[PDB]
Amino acid sequence: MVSRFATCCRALGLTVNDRQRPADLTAARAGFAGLTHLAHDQCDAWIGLAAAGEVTPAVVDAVWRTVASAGVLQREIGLAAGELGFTYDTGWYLQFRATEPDDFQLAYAARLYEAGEFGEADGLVGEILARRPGWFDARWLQVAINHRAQRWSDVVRLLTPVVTLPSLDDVTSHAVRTALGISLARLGMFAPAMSYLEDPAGPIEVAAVDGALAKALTLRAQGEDDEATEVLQDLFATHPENTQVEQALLDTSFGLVTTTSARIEARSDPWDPETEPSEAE
Repeated sequence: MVSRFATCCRALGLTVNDRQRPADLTAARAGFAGLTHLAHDQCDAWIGLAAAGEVTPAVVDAVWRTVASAGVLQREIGLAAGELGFTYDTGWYLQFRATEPDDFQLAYAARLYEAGEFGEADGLVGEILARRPGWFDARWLQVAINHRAQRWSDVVRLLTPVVTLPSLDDVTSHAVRTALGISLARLGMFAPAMSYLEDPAGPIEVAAVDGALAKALTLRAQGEDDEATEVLQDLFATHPENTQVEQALLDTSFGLVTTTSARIEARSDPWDPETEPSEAE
């Protein structure tokens, strides 16, 4: 098992026992996959498979399931901490690197909320934030959970003290400002939204697209129809296969559906937008 693990790690391009080779991620994926049949309960085999690029719900599930043994094989082969890790999607703009149990916990929380298990997700992230309240990754995971549940007021509340933090990098800043802009617009707070969305460009392509779309829909809500159209045309010309952008551009009466904090708070199930009363109700 240990020899196989070392060999699979070397296929990732990691130095092991002072030997290194060029990475072959196709081979690393197949290698670690096979190793999960031998060592089904070894977290490091699953971490390796994810590290090689197979970051599926099944793999994230398995990493979590086997988390007791995180780092056991790593230590057997003498890998320094942080060398073996994988990239996981938060579900909103950002991808994070996972190397430690708490990262695995967040990746699993991401998996859970995407699968509709919002309460379990929120509980796992909250557990972390009780210990690590300043840890950006966990703060963002909470925001992403609330986003998927369409809890716009929570997103704004949570991001209010984040958007002013010093030493946020350009990527993080772009995600935060885009998320806060969108969420404000979803609360009908259009002029506030525009403070963030007026220039939606940034390093995260998907955030630049969402930011521009929300910018257009915000302008439309403010009666700036021709400006909205220009925004949407510029956006559609650069993203001609984007059917969401197409919908908004072709139907000049399509608007952003908005709500309020009070309506959100009145849900009978906090995680289910279907239980949210409409403006009429």
